[PDB]
Amino acid sequence: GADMKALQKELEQFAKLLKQKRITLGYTQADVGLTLGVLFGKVFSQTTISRFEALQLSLKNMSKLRPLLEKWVEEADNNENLQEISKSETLVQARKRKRTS
Amino acid sequence: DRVKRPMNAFMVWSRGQRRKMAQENPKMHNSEISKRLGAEWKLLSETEKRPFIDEAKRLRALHMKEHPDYKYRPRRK
DNA sequence: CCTCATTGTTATGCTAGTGAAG
DNA sequence: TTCACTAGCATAACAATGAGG
Repeated sequence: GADMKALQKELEQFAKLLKQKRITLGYTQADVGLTLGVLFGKVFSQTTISRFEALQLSLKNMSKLRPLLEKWVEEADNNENLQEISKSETLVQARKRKRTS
Repeated sequence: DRVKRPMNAFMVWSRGQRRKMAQENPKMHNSEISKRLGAEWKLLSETEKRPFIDEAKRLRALHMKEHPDYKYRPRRK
């Protein structure tokens, strides 16, 4: 950390971006905690996630979890794109089956 | 004109059902109605709950789209 | 106004557990 | 046997809906 001002500004805007993404992907705070626990092997309670989204955590804990959340959002967005493509594919397949029936 | 918090999947399903149940048998208080609604919801399968959960997700997403600066603020007792 | 009654999401008050200084 | 922080565990608040205190 060069200075706490710019770093904490970047972190508090990253927190809003994180909340925005988790909302547009449909995860509850407990869901993010459970998935972080499952793909990194360390449990995270909904409480710590709420505190993170409220910038109510030690700056060291904020920066300690920021990379974890970045990997989590990468995997979540991959899963969302996968599900979206698969749903459209099955819809085209249903069109084929229904018109060909 | 105050912003209300978005409703989860249960509230969506219950809001759909209790209107029908009030039209069905009036003079029935929403207390017994809500007891019966929760008892019924507990018995539904995930296949049956899926669309209302997805509707609640869409509702929260649209809520943040409408009110980007919303923050749930209760009043502790 | 208010209370009820429900499940689910979110904020937070109260703990036990951890060091640090004297 | 003192103070500051840390992280869950719990549980209240509040969304809907309207009848009747």
